[PDB]
Amino acid sequence: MIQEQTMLNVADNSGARRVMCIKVLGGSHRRYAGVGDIIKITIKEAIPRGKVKKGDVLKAVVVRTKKGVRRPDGSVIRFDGNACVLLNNNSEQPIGTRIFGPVTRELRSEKFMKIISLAPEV
Amino acid sequence: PVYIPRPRPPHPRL
Amino acid sequence: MRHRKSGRQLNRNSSHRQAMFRNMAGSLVRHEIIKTTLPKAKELRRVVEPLITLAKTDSVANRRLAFARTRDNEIVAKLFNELGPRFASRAGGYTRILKCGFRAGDNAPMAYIELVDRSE
Amino acid sequence: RSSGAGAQHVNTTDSAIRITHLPTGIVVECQDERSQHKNKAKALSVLGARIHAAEMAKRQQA
Amino acid sequence: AVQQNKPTRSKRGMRRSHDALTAVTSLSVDKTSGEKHLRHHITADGYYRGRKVIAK
RNA sequence: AGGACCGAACCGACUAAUGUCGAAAAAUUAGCGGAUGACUUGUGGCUGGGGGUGAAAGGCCAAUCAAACCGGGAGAUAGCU
RNA sequence: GCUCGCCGGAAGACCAAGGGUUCCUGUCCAACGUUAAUCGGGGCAGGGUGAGUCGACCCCUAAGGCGAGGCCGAAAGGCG
RNA sequence: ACACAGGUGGUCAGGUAGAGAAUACCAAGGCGCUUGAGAGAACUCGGGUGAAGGAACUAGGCAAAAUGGUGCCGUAACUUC
RNA sequence: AAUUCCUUGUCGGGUAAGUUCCGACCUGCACGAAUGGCGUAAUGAUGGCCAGGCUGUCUCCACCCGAGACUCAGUGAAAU
RNA sequence: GCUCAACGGAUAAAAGGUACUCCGGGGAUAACAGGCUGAUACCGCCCAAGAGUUCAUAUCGACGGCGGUGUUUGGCACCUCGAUGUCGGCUCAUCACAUCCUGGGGCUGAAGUAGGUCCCAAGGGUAUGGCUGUUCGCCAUUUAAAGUGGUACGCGAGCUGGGUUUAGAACGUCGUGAGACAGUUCGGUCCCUAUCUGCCGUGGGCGCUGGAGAACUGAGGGGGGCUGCUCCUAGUACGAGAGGACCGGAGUGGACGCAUCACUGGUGUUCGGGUUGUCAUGCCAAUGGCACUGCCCGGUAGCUAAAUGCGGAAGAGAUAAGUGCUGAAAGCAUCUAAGCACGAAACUUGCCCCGAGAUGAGUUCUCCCUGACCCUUUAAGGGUCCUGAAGGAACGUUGAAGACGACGACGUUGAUAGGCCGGGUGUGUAAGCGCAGCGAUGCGUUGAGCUAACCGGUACUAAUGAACCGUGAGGCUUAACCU
Repeated sequence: MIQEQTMLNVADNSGARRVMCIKVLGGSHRRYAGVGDIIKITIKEAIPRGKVKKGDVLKAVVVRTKKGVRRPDGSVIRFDGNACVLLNNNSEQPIGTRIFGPVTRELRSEKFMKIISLAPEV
Repeated sequence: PVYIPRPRPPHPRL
Repeated sequence: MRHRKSGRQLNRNSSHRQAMFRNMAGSLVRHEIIKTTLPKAKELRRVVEPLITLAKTDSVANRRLAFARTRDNEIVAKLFNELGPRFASRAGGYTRILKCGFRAGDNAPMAYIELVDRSE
Repeated sequence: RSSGAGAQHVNTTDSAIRITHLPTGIVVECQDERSQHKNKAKALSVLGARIHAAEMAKRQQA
Repeated sequence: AVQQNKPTRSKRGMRRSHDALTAVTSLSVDKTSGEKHLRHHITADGYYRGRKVIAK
């Protein structure tokens, strides 16, 4: 469950550390995001060696939730921290070349192939 | 009665 | 909307409710018949019957669990020695309710609650 | 209606008659007083003064 | 809260038309003594279903 | 030593709620500021109405104050309802 | 009478100020107590308040009042 | 004006834990505060908890939530030191 | 600026986005040196803003515990 | 002898502030609003120079004019000063189309997409944050869209009080001064227990006529009607290339509404366990009371969503805009004058709900009542005895039904409620005993003990036999039918 004004950790090594979700993209009057939905974020903290600076407003994708994602068997997968992967605003194509932490199987559809290809687990 | 109070402080409308 | 709930509130908090159920169950054990309102007797049916159910079998620990309720030594002394071997054959339902008019103080439904006893 | 203070009349009826130019994109504001048509006259005089100032400034720079 | 005008005697009577109390009119007869009592209630002397249930 | 600090009695009412034909014509609840000094309080006196008093609001002067209450001019006056 | 619960730097016990018998006993409840009322700080009757050692009375005094004569002021009176 | 959640000066004043007249439970003592019995609807008050975000709510971190005690280490700008 | 109408005057910072705030620019309608000016340690139930923690404030409310509200017995108003 | 110039001259002789104000009043007279008009405002139309490679009319359009609305400011004071609470915000909305999107079409200066303009269509939807008290405006990011207005610029006997106008204080300006400033800024008590209409629900009496138990048909009324993205068609048509279809089908999303705890959670002060301070059971152990449920940790059943499904339709009839066929008036032409076939989320159905109080009171099935008499204003009359029939009502056990009524199950020919047995779940190795250790404590019996609202059984207790209401077959007229 990622909604507005939510602080998230950055999953890949693009450079940012803390980001703030400012709007859940996709559909008007939407409360919160889901498994692999696109959100709009701003950057609150970044490293000096990052490819993006502090204050860049860009699109990202949620990969790990504390609310949990639901497999259709009846199980739930809850992570101990929210996480997102940054995307370049017209073609997604993520900035980070190495991604820390596992991802969920429902992210694999035709556009997040690079994220699950760089994913170390699941 | 003995004491009749001051009425309620009304709406301004000034 | 209390769908499938039990337990009467009786316009009291749980401390006073448990304390008066303790004292009223002790009075019903000691006197073998008392006169109260009707829903208090209806809920005391859910209090005295587990006490007699615990008093079915005499041992060391059952005396301590029957002393954890009713907070009195004379009540647990009348238990396990007099009520125990006398209610041995009957299995459950040891109480009896008798509706007796209304109280003249507040018009409340009155009831004698007693045990199946007094053939002495 | 406008911003400002002190009257029952102050809230109900408008007094901000902002003039916004199309070819230059300048708005004149004389949320000024009492009523909106003297504020229209004030906001048109400010439009004329700012046009004269912005043209004579370009001429003194030309 | 504050009324415009007072209601009538007719309005008060039509309001109190449903305030009429209902009597039970279903007094029973005991099997042994035959004293008058209500349904599922003991008598003044403690009779119920013929048996002396109060023992007092 | 401190017109020192935190914090009870005590003094006052800064926020929100309950009331607002209220438990009460200013209150209570949960937090507050001071609390060894320009503090608080009991008792008994003094200052009084074009005056008294005021770390000053034109506040208070017996629940009434930019001129208290009581009695008398007075059944004032009123082109007003 | 049996237990449950509350305060316990008080919601305990003595007084000062202030009330004026509200103290106790017997009897009764028409009026009062925001419900019954055989209960009472409610009605009726009776009893109860014992000081050389407690406090008041008495000596003196602060703030302050009155104030012989005395000063001032139409009078009333003001100061002392 | 009431058998009123208000105010009223002085004295005695214990046990455990506690720095303490705070606070928690008790002794000596008085009380259960002169309407009760049911049911546990919407709504109102005092509260308790809550997945995920943590002020995005609002004029305003208003209200709530959070810190909170003893011993030790260490404590910046500035300064009237 | 507690000052300022034009005005949300202009630049930079803070936020993704800031008519509030800070440091300035002086074009001071209409600041100003005891009806005192500029700074100033400490202090303030002082005005405003930001940062961390914290949370039902909100997203979006949900349940539970007592006091009312509902019914019965008794007493029983008020504004109009 | 008076510019007693306020000049039929109140004194020979007189300026100001009140937001500290106070009284008698007024809608004779203003602010907020309602009323009349529409100068102004918005929108529509007539003429036409001209802009547009030509070309007024694809889209605009000067100079001029005519109209609609009461949405802006205006004008008059018709109603209100023995009181109509106003701005903005939160919740709750309703209506019109001069339509923001979706839908159906015409022209185009429309190759396709994306467009410009115009008509019909109100069925549905119609933002999130910063600033400002602000409606509004700008910024950032979405969306298919971020519609205009009315309803006392909707809504304070629904809520604040940020701003504005009670009392305090200040800055700048004016005034000798008191004071004033629609020039800011600091802070400042917003009452009411619902008599009537209305609305949300829920009941009693009576009616439909002999009564009752059910089952429905159905008048009429109500709820909903939003659509994105991806893929196939299809890179197809079109297009030099880039780009890129219409129509049709399928899947997955956001919001809305409904349903339910099967999964995941929250609550679960009635279940279990840990622990602190004190007290009690004569003491250890163990347990209980208080301190916000003491602090917490979980957690049964119910409630609830963040959890899971469902739906907006498909189809039919009649159509608006529009496209047409045949076809005269008017030998041609012509969608219309006669007629016919198409044509939208607009209308009625079709999806669902309430509903015969629809006093027009409906239809079907079934059950039950077939006993004598007097008085007589022989009236659809009144009275007495005997019987109480089907059924209903009262009481009790009670409910995933419920404020109270009402509804459902049961009442001994019983599983309706309570109790008991077993299982399940939850907390988690109870107490006692034995062993190790100076001790706290640890281990075995034991994954035990306790279990609320759960399930399957069990009459162990409580729902007693009875009494109450409701009746003797049911009005007049006419026709068809068996006698």
